[PDB]
Amino acid sequence: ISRYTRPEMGAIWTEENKFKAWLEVEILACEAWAELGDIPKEDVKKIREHASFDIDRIYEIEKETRHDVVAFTRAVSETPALGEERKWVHYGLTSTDVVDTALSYILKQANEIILKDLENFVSILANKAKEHKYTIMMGRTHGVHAEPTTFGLKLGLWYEEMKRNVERFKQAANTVRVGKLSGAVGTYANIDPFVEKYVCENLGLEAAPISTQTLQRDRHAHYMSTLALIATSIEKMAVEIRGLQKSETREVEEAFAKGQKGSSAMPHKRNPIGSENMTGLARVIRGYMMTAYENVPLWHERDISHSSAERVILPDATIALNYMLNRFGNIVKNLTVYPENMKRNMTRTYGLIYSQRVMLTLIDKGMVREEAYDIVQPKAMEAWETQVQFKELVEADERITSKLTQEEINECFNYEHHMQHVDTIFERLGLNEA
Amino acid sequence: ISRYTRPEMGAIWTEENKFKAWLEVEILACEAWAELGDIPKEDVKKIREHASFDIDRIYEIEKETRHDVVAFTRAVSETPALGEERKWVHYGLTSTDVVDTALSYILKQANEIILKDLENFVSILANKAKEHKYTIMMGRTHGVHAEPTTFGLKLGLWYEEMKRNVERFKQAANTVRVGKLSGAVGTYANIDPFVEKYVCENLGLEAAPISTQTLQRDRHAHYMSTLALIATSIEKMAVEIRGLQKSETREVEEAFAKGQKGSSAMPHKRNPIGSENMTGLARVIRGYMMTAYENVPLWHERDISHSSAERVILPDATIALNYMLNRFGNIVKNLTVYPENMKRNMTRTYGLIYSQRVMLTLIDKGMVREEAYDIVQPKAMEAWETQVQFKELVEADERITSKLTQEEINECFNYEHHMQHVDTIFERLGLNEA
Amino acid sequence: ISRYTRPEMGAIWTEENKFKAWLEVEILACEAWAELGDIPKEDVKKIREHASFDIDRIYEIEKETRHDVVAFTRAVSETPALGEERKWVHYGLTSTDVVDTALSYILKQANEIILKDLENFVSILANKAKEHKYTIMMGRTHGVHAEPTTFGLKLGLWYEEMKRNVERFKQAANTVRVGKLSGAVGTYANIDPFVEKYVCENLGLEAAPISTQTLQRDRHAHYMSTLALIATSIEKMAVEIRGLQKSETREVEEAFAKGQKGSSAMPHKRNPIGSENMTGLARVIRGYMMTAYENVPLWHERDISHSSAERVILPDATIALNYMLNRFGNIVKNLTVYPENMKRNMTRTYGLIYSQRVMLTLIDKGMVREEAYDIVQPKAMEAWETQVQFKELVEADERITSKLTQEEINECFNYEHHMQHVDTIFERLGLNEA
Amino acid sequence: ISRYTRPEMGAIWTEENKFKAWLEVEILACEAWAELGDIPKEDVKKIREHASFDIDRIYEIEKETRHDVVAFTRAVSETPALGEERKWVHYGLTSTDVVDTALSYILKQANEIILKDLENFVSILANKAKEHKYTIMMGRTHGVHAEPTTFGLKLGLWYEEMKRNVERFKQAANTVRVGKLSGAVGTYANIDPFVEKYVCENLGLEAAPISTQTLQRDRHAHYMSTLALIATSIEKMAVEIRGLQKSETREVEEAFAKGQKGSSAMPHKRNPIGSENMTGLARVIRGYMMTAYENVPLWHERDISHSSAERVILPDATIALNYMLNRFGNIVKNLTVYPENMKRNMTRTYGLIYSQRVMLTLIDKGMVREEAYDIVQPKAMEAWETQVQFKELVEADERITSKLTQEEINECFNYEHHMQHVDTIFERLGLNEA
Repeated sequence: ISRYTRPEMGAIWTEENKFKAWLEVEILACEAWAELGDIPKEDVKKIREHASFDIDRIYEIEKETRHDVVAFTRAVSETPALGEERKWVHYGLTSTDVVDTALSYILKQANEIILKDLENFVSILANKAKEHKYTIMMGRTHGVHAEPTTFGLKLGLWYEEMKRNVERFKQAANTVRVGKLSGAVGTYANIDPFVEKYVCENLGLEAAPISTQTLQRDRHAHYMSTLALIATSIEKMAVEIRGLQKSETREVEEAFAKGQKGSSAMPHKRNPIGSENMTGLARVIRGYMMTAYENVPLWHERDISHSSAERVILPDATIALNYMLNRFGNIVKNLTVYPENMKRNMTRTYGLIYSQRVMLTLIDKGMVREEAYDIVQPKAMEAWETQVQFKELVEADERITSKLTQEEINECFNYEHHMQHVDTIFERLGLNEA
Repeated sequence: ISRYTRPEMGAIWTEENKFKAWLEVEILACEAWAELGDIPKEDVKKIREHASFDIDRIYEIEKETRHDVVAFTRAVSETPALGEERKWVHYGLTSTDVVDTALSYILKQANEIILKDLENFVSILANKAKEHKYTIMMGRTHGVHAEPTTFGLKLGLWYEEMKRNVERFKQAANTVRVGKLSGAVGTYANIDPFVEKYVCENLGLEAAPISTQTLQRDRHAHYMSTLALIATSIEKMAVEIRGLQKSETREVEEAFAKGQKGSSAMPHKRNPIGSENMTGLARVIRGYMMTAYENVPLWHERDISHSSAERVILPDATIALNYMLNRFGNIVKNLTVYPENMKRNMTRTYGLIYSQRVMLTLIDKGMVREEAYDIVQPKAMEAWETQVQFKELVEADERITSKLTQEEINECFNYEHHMQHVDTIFERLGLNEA
Repeated sequence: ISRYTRPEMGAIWTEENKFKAWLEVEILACEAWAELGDIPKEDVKKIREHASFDIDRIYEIEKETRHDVVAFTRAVSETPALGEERKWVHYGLTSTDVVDTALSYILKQANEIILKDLENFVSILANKAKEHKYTIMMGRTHGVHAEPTTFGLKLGLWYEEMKRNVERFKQAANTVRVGKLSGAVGTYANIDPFVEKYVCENLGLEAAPISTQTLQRDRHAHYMSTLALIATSIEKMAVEIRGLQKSETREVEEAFAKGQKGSSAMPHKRNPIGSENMTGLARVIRGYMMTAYENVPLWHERDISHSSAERVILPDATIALNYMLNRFGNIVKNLTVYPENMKRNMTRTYGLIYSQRVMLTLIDKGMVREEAYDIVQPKAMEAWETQVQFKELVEADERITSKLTQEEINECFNYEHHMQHVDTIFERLGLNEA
Repeated sequence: ISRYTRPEMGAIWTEENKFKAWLEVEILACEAWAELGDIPKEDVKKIREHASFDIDRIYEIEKETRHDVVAFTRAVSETPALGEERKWVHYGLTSTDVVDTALSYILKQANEIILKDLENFVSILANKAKEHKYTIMMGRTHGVHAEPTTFGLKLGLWYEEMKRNVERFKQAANTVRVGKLSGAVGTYANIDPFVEKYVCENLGLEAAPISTQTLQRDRHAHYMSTLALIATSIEKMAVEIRGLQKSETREVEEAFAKGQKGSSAMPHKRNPIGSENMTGLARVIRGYMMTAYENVPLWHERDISHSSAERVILPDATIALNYMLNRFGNIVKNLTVYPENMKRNMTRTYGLIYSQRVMLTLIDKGMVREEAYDIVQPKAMEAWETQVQFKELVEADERITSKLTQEEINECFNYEHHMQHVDTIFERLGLNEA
């Protein structure tokens, strides 16, 4: 927080929203007991109607008690309009029956938002890919010219990566979509198992099949690792935008608005600042992942060490990821692409990108692979170091030119060959209407 | 590495096994082209029958080549039994068509073993849980006596955690059960799409729907995070054994063998050494997860930074987890339980563990929660301070004994009350009736 | 933030405080140029007198510019009371000349606070150690009874660890106590090297000997690793308090106030909640450390990826550490110690802690080590499993009792022997006035 | 591990070297007791002269003992040449008196080697910086052209970073240059304080002022964080080489050997493979740092969880860093620089890099900053859009050419201006005049 927090996600993590969730858990729990016949219907009707809290009082009481949940229930007890029935608030419950169930309910909400952000990002990627299906450009391996590809295929790669991440996310969201109301040490000793079933059902959560004082933190570790993975996928794509905007390359550029200023001292600057910002946040979220894993080995039926960490990392990770998904989705959507610079750059390594095809054709004419490679390599290295065209050199090279005709040589130097399966890949990905 | 490495897993990571995997990918790729009609059946028959490699020669050639895949294919071409058909080896393939596809193949073998280990460990936890289903002991929260539970429910919690981990593992194993043979930058420009399909199917791998020169490393990051999560679950259980074996409590002890010595200087020692060992290895694996995440943001259609890192972390994590699952499963299996110590320990906090039951019964009789709590708390704190039994203090307060019969007071102090849902939990878990 | 933020540290990280630091950098820079004679003294006098900013305007301008520093300088330009001299604000500067120098100045302030917190914690430790110099208790290795030590020596260990950390901290504080004003790419091309010397001197910073657009992030990585180390030392000590407060053990207890409530459902509870909270925060700060290291490989003369991460981790780490040092120092200071429970616990393993001394005395009487160990071990293991006193068993054991007299046996069972060097250790540490 | 392991460092981590270190600690401890008068000189003379061990026998004994130090001392006692004086081996010592003291001894050997490597690498960077002190090239911020710098200043920045790392390393090496021989729980109860002093001094170690059964792991965490910081500095430099070798820019290339092959399929490739390799190993080492931090919170007077972890990370980190320092130093030494490409590239952004110089000169002539900036920005953006030279656009604006003479305009577009303080920086760094 706070320039990295959008309003939708910030709102779910307020104290107000937390205490509201606690109150709802408590009231549902009394309603469950009343269904069982263990406490009177009339008592709980009153609790549902009149039970409330004043946050400032919660905090005042907490100054004495040094205990959140006790402060909360004692504050609820002082609601103008509750009478004796206040008796039943927290009946049979332990602290984390409320805290963990409420926390899972809040995460359920966060995860609905994140799922929607992720689906929207996938659509943006799909739309960009279709736009640049045949936008030809150099493929680069080790940062060096390899062979041609298209910007659409690059975006199609990202699209498919994010679909993998949507699936992973659903599984992670599910592992934390659970509540527990099993009492002090998870035994149900003081609280009928039906109470948990009812409360969880009414919050859209599953009931933990077995619990201690708390939910088990393997769930939250799985969850954070998935958040960190999504962020790290986004960093991968941001790193790519940054590389393509480099001045020698300029195949792409982040949208630059009227009135924008790129730097304080250099009026000419247009920078990939959005993508750089995403890179930073991905690092923070990976740190949260390490924290989450360290929260797993809790002692016995619990220690509370995870809570102080989760107070930080759960709001911060979800807030940051929501911000990243929305901001970077807009960066991609509004991204300027320069097909002319892409084609020009394919020119800049003297046609050396055709070296494999010359080699493979030599093999077709019955040369052994290492013999073909070793004829072609010195020619390629000569072009590098004397900066003369590679086709010239193979044409002026008589042991190739004895095995390949001129029209065979020319076919080796045609980039169109490399576009032959773009449509078939897109068809697989679902990116056509063929 | 090597006191922590079992032969079953060590065998799948030898160099010889890698290069055997590489050879098979090459031969299958040739066989695919022959089915396409693009290379003579005659030629591939000879390749399948005779292609081989000498491993010392691979290393010799790499000294000059500074390139392992080239060293490999050149070594294959030196196979005396191969004639000119050697021309076809690696035809249309890029380095990593072999390396990544073979790596996934080796990982599939590793994962078959780890799934087996996970399933053996789940079974060990089930047997132990059933054995100790009614072994009464203190539940502890914040390390301090809370209310009774059973050792079986503690073991059942580990069982269900490992079931969650098995499902996580199946997802993770699947995300890396993929191959690619799409040529230099993933375009199929030099290699018919059918070759990939043929090769992957023959190795039991899915074909990446879209690739570059490499598989995308979000997969390997998901995978490593799941290995680390399993390790961290094992740490949690290991820390519990270490806690329960502490001298003041001694509710459990690791099996101590005839001829074993616990320390160099103190003949009386018996230590939770196995558990301590698991804790250290979990730390190591969590480090490997961070490494894997940092491997995701590769440049463009790939950089090779992930390779050096994967050579360390992929064998080391799989070897270490296989060792941990086996060693810790044995620790649990052979673990010594002291139910008499467990019962003794429930006695040591003066019956204070029944404080909740007295408070709740007081609410049943009409007291508001804060009134009940604040009657009971001082008596509780008095017992801590004074070494007198909580029950006696409860029986001396007229405003309690006016509302509770002796029967009812006596019910509060019965631990059998706390075992009332052990069976209902076990039934959910599937742990009932054999 | 925010229940984990004390007012001293929160105040330095406000936007207001940041923009004030930016303004001071800018004014100092104009004052330097005027010393050089490059801009008129009268112009800069006016800038020193009248230059200011309105934060709401900074933010409004930033909406257009999408650029912090430009928004700031343009806002400064609109100060009622600056005239033409506004010309010279940011003259020769690049953005991060201001941002990095101002950030280092803010960190200097944070680090003055942290140093004082650390010194205060060291004093608290020293005072507690002197208090319990001869407070005898069991030493435990692998969680199991080893030999006696004293609680003073335990605290003396912590004291010495924190002195190591004060030294590490000074070095870390120093590595980040540097500014740069070297212009767009660190060349001084547009800004005389004297400007940097003057500004840094006037902010209590060193001038970076060589810089790019930014300070190098190895410094901030070193810095965060030290913050994380201090937090992790505190976790080590918190883990110890938690272990010693366990109900079977109760050698120590966190202070519990009149009116405090230990749990919501269990009135008897007194928990080590402070120590548990410290454990959680140490995990968060270690995550920040991983983030900081990932900030090091910046591209060329900089990318801005570090900034979005540092906006989070630098305030959060320093705020959290300041909170930890103050809170945990008060936990130790106010900690209840139970010397009677410590002495009682030394009793609970049947005198087995004397096994080494029986062994060593056997060796003195001319037994080979393995012969002495192997006579003593079964006796020790018999006492464990039949729960009878170890001294009885050695006394009733005729191959010891033939080599050692009764008064030699009795000397082996004297704990006073183990206190003989407490004073000599304390003398070394500086914890005496001998 | 093993293509990444040099003999110099591999040799210090063999088992034989460990056990030799263990033997020497034992013999020195006996020699100390003899100087005290507590064991006969006669006896220790024989121990020093004859004590040995068979390594296969250590492992045999450990199979039964499940304890390596006991297996070691029992193996020493089987030395045929030793008589009853074998009685004294390990007298008063605890397991870790040997293991930790010997570990620090081995680490001291490792660190002598790493300091040597660090110093060799600093020298390589100095030579390269001096060679290229005036090799003009673009400075790049956010990956985009900013202003000119020199390759020598870039190398000088690495030089000074490594000097910071050398000082960090000396501090870290020192924090682990410590031994302990204080008995079971650090009390000297069984072992005269003089033994420790004697042993440490003879091994070139400091004696821990206070210890437990082990040295405190804050030391090893400091140490590992410094190893990771060096690795991460190397990554940063490696990423720069990889950036500059990209095909569009080609300002640098790793040395490419006769007979080397860059790829299996593309004979034209020359890749920054060394640099890519360093990047991967830095990731691994950062993982080991996290592990080391998790080893700090050991229980009470120790648990052994750190041991299994240290067996992996201490050899692996030191071996990997020694490999990285040597390999990357060679990469830099042998690196190919293309100053003609560097000059060519400065041309590719239409002279826009001189935008700041025109703006500042306009301020010199009386324009307010926002006025100067906003005159210059549109011309800059016009040049980007239109492929016309910035200088020509500047010369067509009357409100510029009315204030600047042709001389002055021509000065703005001179890169020599930007080399004016290269020497002043080099002098600070100590890089001048040989």
